[PDB]
Amino acid sequence: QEWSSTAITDRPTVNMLGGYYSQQQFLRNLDVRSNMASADQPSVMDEAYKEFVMQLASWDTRREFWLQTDYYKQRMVGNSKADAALLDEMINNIQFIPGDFTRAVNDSVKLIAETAPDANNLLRQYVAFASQRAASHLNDELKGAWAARTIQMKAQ
Amino acid sequence: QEWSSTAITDRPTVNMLGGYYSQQQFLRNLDVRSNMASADQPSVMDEAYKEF
Amino acid sequence: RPMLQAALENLQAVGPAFDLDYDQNRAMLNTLNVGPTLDPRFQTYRYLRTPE
Amino acid sequence: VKRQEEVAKAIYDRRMNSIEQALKIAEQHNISRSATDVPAEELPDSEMFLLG
Repeated sequence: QEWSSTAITDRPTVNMLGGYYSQQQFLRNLDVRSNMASADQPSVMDEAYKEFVMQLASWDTRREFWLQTDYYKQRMVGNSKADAALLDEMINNIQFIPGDFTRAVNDSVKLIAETAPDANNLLRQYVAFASQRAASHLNDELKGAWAARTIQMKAQ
Repeated sequence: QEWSSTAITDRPTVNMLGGYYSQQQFLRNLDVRSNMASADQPSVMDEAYKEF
Repeated sequence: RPMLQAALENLQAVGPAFDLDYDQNRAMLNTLNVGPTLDPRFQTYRYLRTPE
Repeated sequence: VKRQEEVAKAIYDRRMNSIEQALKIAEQHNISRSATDVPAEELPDSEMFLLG
C-alpha cells in the first residue's frame, strides 16, 4: 500500500528548554572570566538542535525504535532469517533530508507504512523517541563538564 | 562467499575521555601564560578523533 | 627586647594573611559543591509542519 | 548578590578575631602608649599590638 507522512522541524525556544538553559549559561561564563577562552560561540539553542539532528538520522536509532513499536512484533513469523530480513527493510522506510540555509530549506523526515492511520501515528512517536535520547545525552555532557570544573577549581 | 558489514563513527565526548581530558587542559593553561598559543586552537576531542 | 617578644606572640596567634581573591574563590567553590540539577523530558525542537 | 554578601561577612569576621587577640596581649605586657602614628585603618592584621 505504501502510505506516507512528512514533518519539518527547527530550533527550539528558550521557554521550552526548561532549567537546562540557565545552568549551561552559568558554566560558559566561568570559561570567559578565567581560562582565557570563548569566542563568537553558537548559542545554547544551536548546540541543542545539532544534537537532535544527529540522533534523527542515526542508523542505530531507527533499529532501536522498531524493536519496541508493537507494529513489527505482530509481523513476526518466528524464523530468525525472516525476522532479520524484515527488520532491515523497515529501517530503510525512514528517510532524512538535510536542509539548505541559502535556499531557505529546512530539515524534513519522511515515513512509509501500510495504512493511513498508521502513517502519522508512527511518525509522531518516532520524533518523540529521538528527542528523548538527545535530551538524555545532553544531561550527561553537563554532568561531565560540571565535575571537571570542580576538580580544577578545588586544586587552584 | 564474500559477506560484508559496515560501521560509522564520529568524534567522542567528554564523558568517555576519562581523566585524560583534565590533564591535557592543565598543560594548555601554562601554554597560554608562556610560548603563546593560537586562540582558535582545535578542541581536545577534535585532536583525539584525528589520531583514531 | 619585650615588645619584640610581643610581636612574635601576636603574629603567631593570627596566622597567614589572605587577600580578596582568595575569599572570592571559596565563595564560588561552595556553589559548585552543591551540584547541578537535572530535569529530563525537555524538548529540543519545534514543529513547522505537524504530521497528518 | 548572595555571593557578594557572604564574601564581605567572612572578611568582617576575620577582622573581629584579630582585634580580640591583640587586646589580650596588650594587657598582659602592659603597653598603653601608641608606638606608631599610622592609623588603625591601614594596619596589617599582624600588628595591632603596636597600639595602646
